Amino acid sequence: KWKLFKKIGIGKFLHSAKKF
Repeated sequence: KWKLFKKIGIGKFLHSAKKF
């Protein structure tokens, strides 16, 4: 019920922020 599936990348955005 939000911009999750339309932007699941946000969840993986912190997995990418963990690489930097």
